[PDB]
Amino acid sequence: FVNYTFKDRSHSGRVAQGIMKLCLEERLVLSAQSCFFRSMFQDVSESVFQLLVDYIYHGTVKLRAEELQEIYEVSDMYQLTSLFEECSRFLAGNCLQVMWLADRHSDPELYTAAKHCAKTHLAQLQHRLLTDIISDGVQNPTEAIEALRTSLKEIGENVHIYLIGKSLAVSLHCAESISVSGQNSLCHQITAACKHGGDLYVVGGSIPRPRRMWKCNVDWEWCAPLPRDRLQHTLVSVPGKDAIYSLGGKTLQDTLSNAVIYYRVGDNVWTETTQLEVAVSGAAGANLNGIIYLLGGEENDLDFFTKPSRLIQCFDTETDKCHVKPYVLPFAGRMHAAVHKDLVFIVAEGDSLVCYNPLLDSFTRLCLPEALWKIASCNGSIYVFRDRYANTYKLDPATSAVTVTKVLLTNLQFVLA
Amino acid sequence: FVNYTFKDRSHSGRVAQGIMKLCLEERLVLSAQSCFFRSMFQDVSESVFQLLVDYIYHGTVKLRAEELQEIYEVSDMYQLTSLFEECSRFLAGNCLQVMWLADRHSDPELYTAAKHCAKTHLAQLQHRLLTDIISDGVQNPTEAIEALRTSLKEIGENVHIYLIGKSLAVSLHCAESISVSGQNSLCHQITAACKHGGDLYVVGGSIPRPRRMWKCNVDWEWCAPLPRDRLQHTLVSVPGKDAIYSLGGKTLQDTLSNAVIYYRVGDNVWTETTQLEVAVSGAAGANLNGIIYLLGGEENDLDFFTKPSRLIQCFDTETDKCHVKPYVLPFAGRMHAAVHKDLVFIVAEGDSLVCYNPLLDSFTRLCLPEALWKIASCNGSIYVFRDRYANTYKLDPATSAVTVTKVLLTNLQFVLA
Amino acid sequence: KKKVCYYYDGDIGNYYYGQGHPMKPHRIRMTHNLLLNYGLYRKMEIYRPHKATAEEMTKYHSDEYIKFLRSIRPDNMSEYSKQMQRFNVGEDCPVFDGLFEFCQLSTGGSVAGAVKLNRQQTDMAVNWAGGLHHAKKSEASGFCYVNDIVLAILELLKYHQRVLYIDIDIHHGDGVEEAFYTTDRVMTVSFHKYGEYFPGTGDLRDIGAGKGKYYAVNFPMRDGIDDESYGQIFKPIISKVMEMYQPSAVVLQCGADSLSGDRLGCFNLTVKGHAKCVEVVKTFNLPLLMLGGGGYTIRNVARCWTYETAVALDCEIPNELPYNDYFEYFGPDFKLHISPSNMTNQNTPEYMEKIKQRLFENLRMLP
Amino acid sequence: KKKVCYYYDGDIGNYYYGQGHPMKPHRIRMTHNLLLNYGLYRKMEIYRPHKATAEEMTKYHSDEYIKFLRSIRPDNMSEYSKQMQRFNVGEDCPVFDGLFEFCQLSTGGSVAGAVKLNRQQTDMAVNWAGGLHHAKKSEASGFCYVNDIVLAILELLKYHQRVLYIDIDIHHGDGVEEAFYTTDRVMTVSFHKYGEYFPGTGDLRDIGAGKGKYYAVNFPMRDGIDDESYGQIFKPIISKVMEMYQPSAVVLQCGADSLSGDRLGCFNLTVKGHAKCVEVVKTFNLPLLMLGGGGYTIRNVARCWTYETAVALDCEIPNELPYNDYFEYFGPDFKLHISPSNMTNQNTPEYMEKIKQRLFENLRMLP
Ligand SMILES: [Zn+2]
Ligand SMILES: [Zn+2]
Repeated sequence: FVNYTFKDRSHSGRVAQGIMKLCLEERLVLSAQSCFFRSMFQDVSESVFQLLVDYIYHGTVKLRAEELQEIYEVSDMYQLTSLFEECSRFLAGNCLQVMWLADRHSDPELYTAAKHCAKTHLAQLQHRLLTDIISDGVQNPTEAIEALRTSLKEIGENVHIYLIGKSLAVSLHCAESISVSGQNSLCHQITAACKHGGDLYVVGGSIPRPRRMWKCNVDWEWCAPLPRDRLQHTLVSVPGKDAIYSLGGKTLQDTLSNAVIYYRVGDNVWTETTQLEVAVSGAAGANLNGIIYLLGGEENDLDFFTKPSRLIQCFDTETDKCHVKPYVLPFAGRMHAAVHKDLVFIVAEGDSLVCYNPLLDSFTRLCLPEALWKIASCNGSIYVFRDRYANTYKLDPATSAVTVTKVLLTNLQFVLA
Repeated sequence: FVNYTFKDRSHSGRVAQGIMKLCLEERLVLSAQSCFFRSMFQDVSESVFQLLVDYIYHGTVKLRAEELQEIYEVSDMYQLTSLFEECSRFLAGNCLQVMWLADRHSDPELYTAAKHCAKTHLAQLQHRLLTDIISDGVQNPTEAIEALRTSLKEIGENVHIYLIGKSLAVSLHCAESISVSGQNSLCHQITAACKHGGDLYVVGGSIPRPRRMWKCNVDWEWCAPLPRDRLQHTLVSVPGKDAIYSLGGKTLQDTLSNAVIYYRVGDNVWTETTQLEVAVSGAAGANLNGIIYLLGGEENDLDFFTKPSRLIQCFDTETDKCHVKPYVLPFAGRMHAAVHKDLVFIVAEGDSLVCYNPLLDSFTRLCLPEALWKIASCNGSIYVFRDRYANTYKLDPATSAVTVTKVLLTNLQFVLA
Repeated sequence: KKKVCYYYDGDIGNYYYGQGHPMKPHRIRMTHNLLLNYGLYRKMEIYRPHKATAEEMTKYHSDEYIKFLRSIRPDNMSEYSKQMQRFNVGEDCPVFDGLFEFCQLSTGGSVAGAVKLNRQQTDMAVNWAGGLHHAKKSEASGFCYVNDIVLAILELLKYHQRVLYIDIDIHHGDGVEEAFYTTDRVMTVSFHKYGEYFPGTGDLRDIGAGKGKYYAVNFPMRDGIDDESYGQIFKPIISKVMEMYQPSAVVLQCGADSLSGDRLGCFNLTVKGHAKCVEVVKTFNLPLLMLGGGGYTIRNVARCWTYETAVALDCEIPNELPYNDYFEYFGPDFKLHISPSNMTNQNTPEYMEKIKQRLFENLRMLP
Repeated sequence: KKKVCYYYDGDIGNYYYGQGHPMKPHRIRMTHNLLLNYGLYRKMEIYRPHKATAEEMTKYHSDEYIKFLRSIRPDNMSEYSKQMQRFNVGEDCPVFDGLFEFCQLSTGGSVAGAVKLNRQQTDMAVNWAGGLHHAKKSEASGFCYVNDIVLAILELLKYHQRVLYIDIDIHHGDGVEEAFYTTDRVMTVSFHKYGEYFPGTGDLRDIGAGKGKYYAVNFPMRDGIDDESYGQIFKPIISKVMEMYQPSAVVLQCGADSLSGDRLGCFNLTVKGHAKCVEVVKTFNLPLLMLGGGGYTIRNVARCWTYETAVALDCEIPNELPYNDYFEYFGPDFKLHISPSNMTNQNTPEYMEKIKQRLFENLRMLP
């Protein structure tokens, strides 16, 4: 009745909407977003500057594939806005040029993605950037160098993609086509699997105690069990923190779970962490920049049963906090995901595929060849596999053209990254 | 990889912060908040205009009691912003003047609050406004009229405040001091009570089946039972929708509940509705403009027990949706609340009292006379009561002065509005 | 035709539960007159439940518990104040005058009615004073002390192999289910409101354990189920259960607290709808024990039980109530039927259909 | 001194569970040698568990279940494929060669050890082949078929009035608790990890029912409890339980799956900490049956059980392991003790203190 502080949470919204309306229908707007304009208040084209001003005032940015270049350059010269971060992440055959672009514009995120691509395809493309490629690793390093010596490394032939079929797991190898180099059988049922750093981790065993975990790569190396018994729990790998996460899951009492646990390869321990806002089961996991996105699955319904979920949950690993997105997925039900650049290529139902960028709120769709697909991303390629044995296809993101690319498994249970 | 929409949720925040910084440290800002400034781009004072511009650019508004007048007038003439709504709600001896102010500025919310105050205190203060007071109701209507005839109504003597003590409930009557006119005993244990529209509703009975509900005013009129068995469930009255809500509660299985149900006086039925985000027990309820605020109580902890909760939950009755506030209460534990104007005077622990305005995010504190208080609001007065038998005090919101004002009950279980 | 047996003693009406008591046993007498006034009494056979001996109660209950209940009178609550916490008697279900005499008759109709029912004496036995199901082996739960249903079922198992127990009520029947949770001799189909309700038990997943693993059927429901939904879920479920189980003697516990307007319950069943269930069970033509439980709103309960008696007699009763002893309670309407309230039915057809499919699936594992 | 009895047969080591089997019974033989190599064998009395008759198993189990288990051989799984679903045998706990012969010995040590323990023959009986607690009355749960613990407890009740059962393990003991959930003759204190764990039972509120209402103590725990916390929660709780209960013969089920580094469990107990509990129970000087359950990481389990045998003998054993038959498994360390892992203890002192207060409160209602 005498003293109180009044904080209007809608002040920013009102002022932004009003500035948008008056400016569009008729220096502060730009200076409030870009430091360089603030300092000043040719390089960019009129068409690109149109989208630049649209982002300055309205913040509505759509891209076509042919403008990323400028959408990078200008967005790193005119401003340090989130536009630059999004365009650079989106940019993350063309590796040799993007290396130079990232080096010249000092981007420590595009540079590593480009070095990865260049090193993986060094054989197919055979100064300081060359040393960085060699130091990172590699498959003809010495031949490429001839075409100093101590600035070289080798990792043999790491498996590009794994896949569990029917019970043996095949270590598929990608050569720039597909190859089958490696094979090992398992005597255990696999509830979940994850590929950490070129190694296969598999969690399962009997259904009432599905905790046994193995590192089969002499195979059958036993690892620390999880303290929970959950089925269809999402298993994700985060080499950034060297941790393997197990989110969600369905308990043996037909009850959904919201618990989250994480493993440590170096310490060989499992540690519990923050719980999920909404319990889900069978959701597809996607690790983007350390943040785990849990997509789809099943959610509680009718107080006793489960319905196909269409929620998106976000687990921030750095802060260890969970929150549910305010928007909804295009579809619901059994789902498969695969991380590519800053996107998740999510596949569900039939002839359905959505490219989802979780930092933002939009889902795109690409036409399939109109045949239960399972997707898997590679160093720079997307491979779609049919649940039942063409058995494999290659998806070109730019043209959406499915091109048929050795399969010895009747069934396809898991297709790891 | 080809097409997606980029929506930056931080565009508004960035632009607002930048405009604030550049403007303060050095027309669009005002025009984006006020239509009248937009139209134009003496009445107000320089001191008031300082807070006006602070609201225009920064949105930081604190008031001292002596400026509401201008904070009303200007905020209704210069703009239709949320400032006018807040000042009018805050304004909602002085009734005869606020009536004229609301009439002249066409406020259909301040006007009814002022008519309520004027009608309640018509005896103590003995053209069209007079007819509105008479039509609303009243205790000497005819005497005041003499000091047309068909434009009058009477409601006898409605009970201002009820209170359950020790088991009989006393119908305390406020006369402009306290009076004791009315008394009725109960044979039942009272889990909760909600004096609704001048009538007493009590829910309880045996603890395993605490559903029995009574309308004792010949007393003991039976009402529709609730379909849930919960203890310390928050009972709230909403005459706006003519509905009595029962939120939260603790089950007989020592488990907290997040279910919400509501009664209908006209239809005499109980209907379930949306659940609460976080289950709480013993939380204090406050109905503000139809939105129910659940404050404090107990929350789950250690997977088996309960800890003093300090959360604020919001149940929007019009949309029937629940959400938890992003901020925290000053204290935690057993709590009591009482709605006054647009504020909630929340009392807990000892020598602690907070005036919390749920539309915003700020809590104030008033010093108590330094003695388990229970608060109760009247037409224009705040009465604090001691849990054990001075037994009653009157709180002046402006001066925070506790002034001692008939009590025949050793104990004080409930103090309804 | 269908021989019917009635059990009733007048004195049961003098067992005052206490001030502010939801449970009012005297309601049954306000029912008995509606049998006489309508004339159903002549066509029927009427008896009174005789005293149930302490030993008889010591068939499912413990000796100590029954001794405690028998030895507690209202004057001497002080001596047994310590034992009033071990047996949950005194607060939620307070002790009153002649409590043991009350259970001498509330239970006396179930065992002595099942005696005639199991033998070749009747196809339908009636006892509106019984219907007490919440009592535990050595504890008083709800408003029950001696579980007449469990005693009657045990007394029935002597003459029959498989016994189906149908619980038409709004409360889950805890005593009967736990008494027969781990046995295949008795399947207990219970139609009840589930959630944060009194019993706390009766989950859809509480399908049984041990040898009686698939011999415990529960149909959870929300508040306000209409007549049509209840009937359409009752007929097929019961038919499927009997087809898969082959019951020999079914025990129907009808609880008038399921009617619309009850002073404790929240269901929306009418008198016609409540009699639809008993007629449905009659279609199968098996021995039918009839226990009348709940019964809190004394007018609706009296009308419902008299109508159920009429259905048991396969007779016709006019809607216009004849001026009775308690007509003042019946009010201006004078009607024998009660119009359903305007409350919403929370049981959507998808929910009902899904639970029915789960129950059918669980029934498919019946050996 | 303290007479100790040992039970072991060599052939138990040939019961191969199956490819990829967490449970490896042969681990006990890798333990037996550590008793002989250390020399504990001479100071001790060593026996072998004799065959457990089918009738003997039909004391807590059903006749049909034991007949099914006895009549299923690996060649003829086809004939009994239908019954493999009613009894939960074949998938999670697959059938293998000589399964019944395996239970002839896993159970043969508990009943025949309790025979000596109840009589005036020993103060401590040991059986590392037993410790099977998840088996149900008529179902195989976990990795158990015949519940040796429940048979031993029943065989003990003949000579003793009150029997305390302590479950030192990471899994809640379902069979024992449900076998004695509704009786006051046996209190089952179970220290176990609770949550979304295998058994699914053992809630803090599962304190009992019926006559044994306050005779079921459970101490839920999270993953990674240290030695100090486990000991500081074990000694006072057990002391208070015995003071309020006066046990006559205690049954300690030690599960080496509670050790740090086990291939299934997630506790952080060391060998010293695990022997601290057995020594604590020894301080009270009551008959102590010792059932060795779990035991999945065969090295840690072998070392722990040999150390527990040493504690039972009140002897000293050097840390440096002598070159044994399976030294290659023990690896370069050669140490008899295992260093605890670096995992976090989720059991904060406030949580532990609160649960201890709840357990004390529940114990105060003991008649
Ligand atoms: Zn009932
Ligand atoms: Zn174990």
